[PDB]
Amino acid sequence: DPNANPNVDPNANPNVDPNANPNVDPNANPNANPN
Amino acid sequence: VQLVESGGGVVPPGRSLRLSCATSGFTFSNYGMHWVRQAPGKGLEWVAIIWYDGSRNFYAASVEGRFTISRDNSKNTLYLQMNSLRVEDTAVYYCARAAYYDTSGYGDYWGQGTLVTVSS
Amino acid sequence: VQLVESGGGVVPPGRSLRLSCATSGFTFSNYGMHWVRQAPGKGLEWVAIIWYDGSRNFYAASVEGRFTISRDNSKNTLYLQMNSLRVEDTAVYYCARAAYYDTSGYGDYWGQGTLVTVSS
Amino acid sequence: VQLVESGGGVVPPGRSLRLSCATSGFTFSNYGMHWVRQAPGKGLEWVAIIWYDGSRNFYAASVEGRFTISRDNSKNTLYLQMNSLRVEDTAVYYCARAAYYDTSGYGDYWGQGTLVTVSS
Amino acid sequence: VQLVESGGGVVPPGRSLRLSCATSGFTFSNYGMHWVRQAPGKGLEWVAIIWYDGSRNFYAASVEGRFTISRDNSKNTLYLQMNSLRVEDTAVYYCARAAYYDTSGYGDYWGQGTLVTVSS
Amino acid sequence: VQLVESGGGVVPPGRSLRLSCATSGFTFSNYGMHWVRQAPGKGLEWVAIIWYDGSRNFYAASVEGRFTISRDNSKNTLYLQMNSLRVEDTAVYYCARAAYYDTSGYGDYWGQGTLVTVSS
Amino acid sequence: VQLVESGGGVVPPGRSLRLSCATSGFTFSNYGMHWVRQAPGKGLEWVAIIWYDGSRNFYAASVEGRFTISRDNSKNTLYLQMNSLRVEDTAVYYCARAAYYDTSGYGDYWGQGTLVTVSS
Amino acid sequence: SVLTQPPSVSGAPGQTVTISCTGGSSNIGAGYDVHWYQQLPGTAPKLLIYGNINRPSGVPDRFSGSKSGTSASLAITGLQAEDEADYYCQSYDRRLSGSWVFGGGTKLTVLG
Amino acid sequence: SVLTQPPSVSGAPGQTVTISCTGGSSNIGAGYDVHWYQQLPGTAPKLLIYGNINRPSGVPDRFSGSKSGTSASLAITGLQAEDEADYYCQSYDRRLSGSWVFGGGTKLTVLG
Amino acid sequence: SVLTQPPSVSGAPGQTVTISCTGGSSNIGAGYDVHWYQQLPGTAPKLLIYGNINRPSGVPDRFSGSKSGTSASLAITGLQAEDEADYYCQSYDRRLSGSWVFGGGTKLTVLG
Amino acid sequence: SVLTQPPSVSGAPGQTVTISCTGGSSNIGAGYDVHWYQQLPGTAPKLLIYGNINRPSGVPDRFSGSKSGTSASLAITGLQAEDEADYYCQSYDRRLSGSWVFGGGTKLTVLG
Amino acid sequence: SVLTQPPSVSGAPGQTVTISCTGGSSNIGAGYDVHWYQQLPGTAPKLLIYGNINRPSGVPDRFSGSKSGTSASLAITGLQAEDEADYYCQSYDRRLSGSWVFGGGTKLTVLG
Amino acid sequence: SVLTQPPSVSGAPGQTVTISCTGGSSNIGAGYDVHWYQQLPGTAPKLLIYGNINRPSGVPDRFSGSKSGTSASLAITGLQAEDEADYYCQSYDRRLSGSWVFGGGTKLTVLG
Amino acid sequence: SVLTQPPSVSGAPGQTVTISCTGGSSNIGAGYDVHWYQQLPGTAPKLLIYGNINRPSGVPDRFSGSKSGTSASLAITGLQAEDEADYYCQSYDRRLSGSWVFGGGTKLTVLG
Repeated sequence: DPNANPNVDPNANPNVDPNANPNVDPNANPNANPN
Repeated sequence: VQLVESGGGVVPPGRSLRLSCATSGFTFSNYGMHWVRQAPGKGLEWVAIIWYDGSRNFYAASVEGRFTISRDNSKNTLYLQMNSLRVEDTAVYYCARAAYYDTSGYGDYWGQGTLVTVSS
Repeated sequence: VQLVESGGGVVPPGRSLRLSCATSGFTFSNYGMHWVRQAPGKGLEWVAIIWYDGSRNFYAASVEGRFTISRDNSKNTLYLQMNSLRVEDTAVYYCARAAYYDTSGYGDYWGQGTLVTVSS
Repeated sequence: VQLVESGGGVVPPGRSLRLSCATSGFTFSNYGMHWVRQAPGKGLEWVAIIWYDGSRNFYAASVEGRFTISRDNSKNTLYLQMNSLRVEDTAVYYCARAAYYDTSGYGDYWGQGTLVTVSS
Repeated sequence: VQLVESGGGVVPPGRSLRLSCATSGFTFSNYGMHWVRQAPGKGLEWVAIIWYDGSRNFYAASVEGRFTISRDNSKNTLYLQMNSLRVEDTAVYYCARAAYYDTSGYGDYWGQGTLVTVSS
Repeated sequence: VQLVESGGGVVPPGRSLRLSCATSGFTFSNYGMHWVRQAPGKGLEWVAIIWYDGSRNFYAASVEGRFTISRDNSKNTLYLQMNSLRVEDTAVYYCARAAYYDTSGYGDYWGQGTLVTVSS
Repeated sequence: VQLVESGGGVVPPGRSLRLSCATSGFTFSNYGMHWVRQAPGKGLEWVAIIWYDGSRNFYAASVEGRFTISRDNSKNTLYLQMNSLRVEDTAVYYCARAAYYDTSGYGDYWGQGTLVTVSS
Repeated sequence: SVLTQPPSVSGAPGQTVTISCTGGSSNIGAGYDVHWYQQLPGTAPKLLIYGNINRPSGVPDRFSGSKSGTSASLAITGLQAEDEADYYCQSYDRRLSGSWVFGGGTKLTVLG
Repeated sequence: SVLTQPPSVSGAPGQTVTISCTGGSSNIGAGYDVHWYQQLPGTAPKLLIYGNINRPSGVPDRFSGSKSGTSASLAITGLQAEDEADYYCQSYDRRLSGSWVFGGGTKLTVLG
Repeated sequence: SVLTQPPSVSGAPGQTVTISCTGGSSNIGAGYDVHWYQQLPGTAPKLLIYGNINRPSGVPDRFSGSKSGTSASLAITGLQAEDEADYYCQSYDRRLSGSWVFGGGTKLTVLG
Repeated sequence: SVLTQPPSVSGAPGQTVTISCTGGSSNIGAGYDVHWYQQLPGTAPKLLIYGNINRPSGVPDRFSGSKSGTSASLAITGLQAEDEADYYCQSYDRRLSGSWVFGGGTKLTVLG
Repeated sequence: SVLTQPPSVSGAPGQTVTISCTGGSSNIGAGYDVHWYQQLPGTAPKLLIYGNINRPSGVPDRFSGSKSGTSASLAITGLQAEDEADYYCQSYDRRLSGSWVFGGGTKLTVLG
Repeated sequence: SVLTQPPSVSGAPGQTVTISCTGGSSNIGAGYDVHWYQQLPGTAPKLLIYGNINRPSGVPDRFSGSKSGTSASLAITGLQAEDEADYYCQSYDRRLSGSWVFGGGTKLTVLG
Repeated sequence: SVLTQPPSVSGAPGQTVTISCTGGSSNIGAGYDVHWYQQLPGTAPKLLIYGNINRPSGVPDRFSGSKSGTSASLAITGLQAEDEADYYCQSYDRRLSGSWVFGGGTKLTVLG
């Protein structure tokens, strides 16, 4: 969009989000981290 | 997946009461948990949620500030501590295992609940 | 939901003043907070917002760069740091808990306010 | 990298059987491990994963609550404890070394597997 | 800070060879160490790391299972034991002292290097 | 609590000098110790730390390998042995008692220091 | 298990006073001991600990350097030597037998206590 | 009561009955998946349908769901006497702070 | 002073009085929701109406609101002496950096 | 005093009362076990609860308790006249040099 | 079996054949990387392709693949008798509790 | 210098002055606690503030401070002639091998 | 080699020559800090740049660099005959098991 | 009764019967080695298993066992009539003053 309205917008809901998977996500590197 | 509840009974208004949901058959620490309640003769009302690691807690507006939800992962147990019980809090409380589908979540396994009555 | 303002007083111009609000009755870390103010004889003016985790900070253009908003979740406390106070900054400052409806938001709970006067 | 399974055999339903996978050629303690199974005529079914430090375990819904996964780093060995065997658990079980790419993971090295038959 | 490689030379493939670095000028026991190598005419390749207390070791994929890294804190000495040397292992081997910046690490002090040749 | 320092003076560059801090009023064997220095006209530079049981030592990069920190619990004394003194090492040296708060530490009690001058 | 305080009384400030507990009913040489005190009208304050073999001693910040804790296993007796008593040291002093649970400890057996008054 | 449900539905064994669940732009037409629960007179609610159309292996294919706009639905075919129960829909209302919202609940009476 | 409000409104006890709130394409006709707050003489503004028509359970159903185009309003029916207060509307102005904008406020006097 | 306790609690015989103990990230929420002591007016404190939930065989099951987050609590059921006593909590504070820290202490008055 | 594959494919030596997987918004169109495994009649699966296009050094440039939308694919060029095998997709379905999901599996027959 | 402090600050007796200490993501915004020391012209430094807000019992409530983001601050109220001193901040830089890092110090001059 | 460097760069003494290092989403665009090493014809690599912009006190202020997106670069100004050397970039690739990864190195030729 | 054991287990000759032993973080998951003893009705216990998996030369290979997490177990295969006996587990509880703790003990009944 050549004329998108730039910047960070106000007018959003600033109150965490009680609609998310509360379970452990079994999709992460299970290996030791060499860093 | 078995969910077992205990702790109901009757107390005068203003008193506190603690409920406990014991679990077995699954890894407790990998799941979040929910409490809902059903006043006699009424439908279902969501009460609270706790994340698998205790990092988040949410409460229904009607109980927020009076109820506390917590976990003891080492004993596979979910707790609900109700302070300042009111007459309106009379209900069968049930625990449930959190599940999530895509854009919204759901409970899959349910306990049998216990009855909490609030009356002099 | 109780919000308590503290920190008003009289400020020689050019000096700073730090305001804060203590909260109880809800989980502080789950909500965003707002500051608003009302100069004597004037209507309401929005001053600043801070997100539940500090990820965003927005300010009214009339105070941006002079005022800073911050939080300490472990103390259930909201802070407003006002530097280089001007006469025009005289107002009762209030805290409110952020809320949101659909296409726009609102505050639901309010405190009582505290007065900051900037004068020689 | 050599992965070797052991412990298959024929067990009546309701009884238990314990499998293990001996490893060599790599540092066992730096990697997570997986078990998968293949029913004798079907494709592959994921069964379980254990983290490199033993802190997390996840199970397929079809075996959760009946199977346990564990490791002994000092013996470079991965174990799978199967309780309450059902006829449906007949399969070749294989161990594999966990690997991870970007948004999802994979197994890179595989063992040969061992056969577990559950039957009267 | 001196890091001094020793133990290079030429061996038939299939033979073992042991390299080491003596260090001085810093507290050896407070830092992790790295080995890197450079085949003639080629760029640099990371080979292995050992943690300050010897608790963790990581190896390049091309050498894991053949090379062992170790250290003796009381002698201020870092060792690399190579088994089954292959022709492809011909390189100058270097010691480097581990350092870490923010999101990634680096070596700061380097030794002089020593040449290991594998040939029949 | 009282920390008393002695051992400064003036030496030619390249020379060694041993400083010490005698302590009283507290159990020396239960606390770690620090040395810091302040070149005339300059701010404070951390120099070294020794653990309560002597198991760990850390040094500022500017002095590691030249300075040694040590202690003798039976005489309640902290020592600093400086080798290869440079002109740049001219400073008032101070001992301090280690203290630790939460995510970082601090010194609480301080000696009065001694002056070390390194010059032709 | 009996712990019996002795040696209390009253002194002008600046003087010394020595307390002790005779013990019986348990193996004194296998347990660490604590002293605590309670000023009239006040709550409890921890004063000092001595390890079962005398290897470690720790003191409350407000008394370290003035008080000494010691023991003589051959007489089954615990001692507390107080020098430079201040008015502020007026309190009932008690012995307690060290016990330890998991992440923190506790006293299980307590004595009867004795009163030390410091006054001019 | 967030999601609107009729208080009662009925039909004879062998007939088809439906239970509706109507929301609005904040809860069903919002794109949030709708779930259904079944409660028998002396038990804890059972998951009947999840993900609008999917169901647990413990549910016979007599039950199915649907979603269109703000209207969600549960149909029961081959109605049996055994289906007498309270059926509830569930979604997430983006205007509320809670994880789940429930509908009023519909009691299904089988006309034996 | 983003949304326009009359400086004053009044009426006899029992009567209906209204407070308008007029904006433009940037803040009412903009699709944003209008909210109302009531301030008593020596305290903080309190939420009266939200979501154009909704209200906290602590509000008597004597108050209501509505909107159309760039217009919005608050009506009080059955006006009581205790309704004397400063009423403010609130919205979000698409052209401004702040989360909230307020109207100028209206002072309601009950002619008791 | 680093653990916070109310200075006083009370109730009639037959009542249930609780005594709180609140700390922070250095001494309760820190993973340190909380202990409780009972002091009667003319003697030394007696261990009442240890290990957050356990108790000496000399303590009747009228006294019990638990710990969560930064708040620990002693519950007394079947309050008797004999329960008048000072109750103290105890933990370890990682910011201090001492092995034990105590709360202020709470006096329990039984309203006979 | 959340990844659908044809049960069987075939062709003569020297020809080009393809094997493919079809997923959906939860597994392939979800941005999760697709992997492929090869199983010969009397052995364990061998990693053939990882990361949608990468492959172990033990795999000849005969095999290649892709990812587009919810589709994934394995192409085999220069088909040999030795390619008779079972090929499988693997990915991660965000709606399930398991780390890996597999497709049904496709058998490739070479018409020697 | 690791932490940035202004080289000088001043004011008349009775005034309030502040001394800043600015770090970054590795030292203050990193969650490390900030400490302050006071050095009088002919002696060793004295701990003034520890733990960002706490202070030794030997320090009057004239000195206080705070930490926010990467900026720490020492506030001195009721400035006296006797406060002329060098004030230093201290923290821990996770990028360096040393236990402590210091700012360059600020000299406070009281304009008698 | 997961980082790409040109094999050779050059320029006349006095000119500015830059050496690029291009990675991808797993290493540079992933936020891992980029480091540079200099190797002279018969010795070990020497740390030249660390932390993307910082350098050891033994490095002339002729060398500097930057990081942006997946790109990184070393700029050498005031090119001297003594700068003939091999320069290497180093980072960390989250897809690999090793702590460090290197580019192939760039040889800088000074056209004396 | 520190370690938990079933009071009774059984099986017919030739069958496999196992005896569990469960502790906690104080005595099995604590890293303490688990030992087993066999007691016949008219004598003293005999060491059966030591070091979790090892056994005396006086024990036939019919008895074996292992330890994992907080669980431990004795397996008897090829059950004989002679195996009717009491089996006990033993460990060390870090919270207690005694060197050894025992489980309740399990009686093995052979269904002859």
